[PDB]
Amino acid sequence: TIKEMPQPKTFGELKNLPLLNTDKPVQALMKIADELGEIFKFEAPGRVTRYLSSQRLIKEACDESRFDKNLSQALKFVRDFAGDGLFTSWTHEKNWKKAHNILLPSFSQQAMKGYHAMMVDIAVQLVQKWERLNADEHIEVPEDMTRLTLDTIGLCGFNYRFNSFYRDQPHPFITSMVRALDEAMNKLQRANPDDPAYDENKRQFQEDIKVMNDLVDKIIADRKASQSDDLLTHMLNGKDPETGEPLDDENIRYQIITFLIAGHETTSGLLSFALYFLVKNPHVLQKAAEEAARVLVDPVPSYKQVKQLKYVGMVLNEALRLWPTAPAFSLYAKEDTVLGGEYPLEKGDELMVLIPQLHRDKTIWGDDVEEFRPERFENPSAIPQHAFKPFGNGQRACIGQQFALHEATLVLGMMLKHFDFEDHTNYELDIKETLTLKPEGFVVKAKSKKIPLGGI
Ligand code: HEM
Ligand SMILES: CCCCCCCCCCCCCCCC(=O)NCC(=O)O
Repeated sequence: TIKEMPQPKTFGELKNLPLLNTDKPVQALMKIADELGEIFKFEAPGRVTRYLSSQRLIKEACDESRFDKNLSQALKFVRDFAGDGLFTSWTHEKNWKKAHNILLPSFSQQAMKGYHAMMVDIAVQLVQKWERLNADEHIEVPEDMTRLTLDTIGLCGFNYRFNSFYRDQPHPFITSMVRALDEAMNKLQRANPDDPAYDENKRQFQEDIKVMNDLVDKIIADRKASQSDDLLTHMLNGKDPETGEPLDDENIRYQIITFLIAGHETTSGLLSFALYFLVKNPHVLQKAAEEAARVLVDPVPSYKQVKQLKYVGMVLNEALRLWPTAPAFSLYAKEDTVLGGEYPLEKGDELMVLIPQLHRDKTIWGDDVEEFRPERFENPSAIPQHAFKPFGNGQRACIGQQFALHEATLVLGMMLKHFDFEDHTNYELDIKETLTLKPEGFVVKAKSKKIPLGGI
């Protein structure tokens, strides 16, 4: 028998919309899920969606024969600048499968081995920056992780140096990207987006989109005036084996913007949360540091050595369990269907997967879901299907998962090998939201173990 779906408090004609009028919407939705359960309806004028938090219902949502990727309102706003790039295209648009086929080779094992040296280049810059700090100084963690991740996707993917470690202020592309993501997030609660009160928001949004595109212009120009075989090489020259066609210029521009953003923001968040959890759990930090010291025996890490940092990998997966940095994904019903044998859906109905909640399902993980325990991932293959989804689902899953994890494992391994870390301010977790999640104001002090770093 069908069941009435729980729903949060309403605001008259605005329904639930005002619940999104907060600078921390995902965290607000997590609290609503804690109060209402595995599923709740969320209505706004002219639209409805249903938020899923349990593995038993999410496993159904992840059945590709019944549901396909949907562009949530957030992705529709991001599409204003990411167009039909891979992250914001519908599965049925020609450019999705075409770009997917052309770019998948850029994330093969062979490609990853080829990216390794450039990843080390930026990682060494991070380690040198910290080695060079004076006794009285400290590290702004998310800031430096963003310097590291943006520079890494820039160099490995486009042979372009953002030179973020040569700047004391965030890189211009970052300032505009963050403002654009913040606008998309703030636009979620706007009942009347065309009210003149938002003209300055619109003007600033166009300005930020222009800055990102001006950068894309530079990357394209520098490649033209430059022999590489990287992500950009495939975007410019690769042919889809199905159609035999290469991407057109417009889509290429969207892919560059897409990869510069998806290719670093969430990885900066991951590294930031991983270091946060490590300093808050001394015993776990000790285990991870022991592995880094034992495994990374050379001046700089080799590809094989990074693959051997098992515990560091577990630490990263546990950080993704608690705070998956792209916290949700959306789906739509391909045909009428019944969810969990109790909730009838009509073709087209939308669902939102609240990843942080899925990852706190006590019926899967046990009651200690709030504890940071990397050991949960000792044998990742044994976790029930669809219980852990920080990288999305099926054919629309993250194309750069291995890239992100290789980069994060390498850098965290080097960090743990070279410094002892101190949470000198007893930092209180404050998670800033820009659709994606990242600690804000997280600072630490790093005391060098004075171990020489090898040449790049
Ligand atoms: C730990 C860091 C990362 C996390 C948590 C993450 C998470 C995700 C998630 C959840 C999706 C699916 C979104 C949806 O269904 O709406 C996704 C898609 C995607 N990600 Fe990642 N990602 C990460 C790093 C990266 C990196 C480093 C790259 C580029 C090298 C990347 C490129 C993409 C692209 C292009 C897609 C769209 C794939 C497609 O639909 O064809 N991601 N990612
Ligand atoms: C071009 C690359 C774009 C990368 C963007 C990555 C961001 C990931 C999205 C995280 C999910 C945001 C969720 C915001 C809260 C919410 O419930 N929104 C509902 C909605 O947008 O319809």
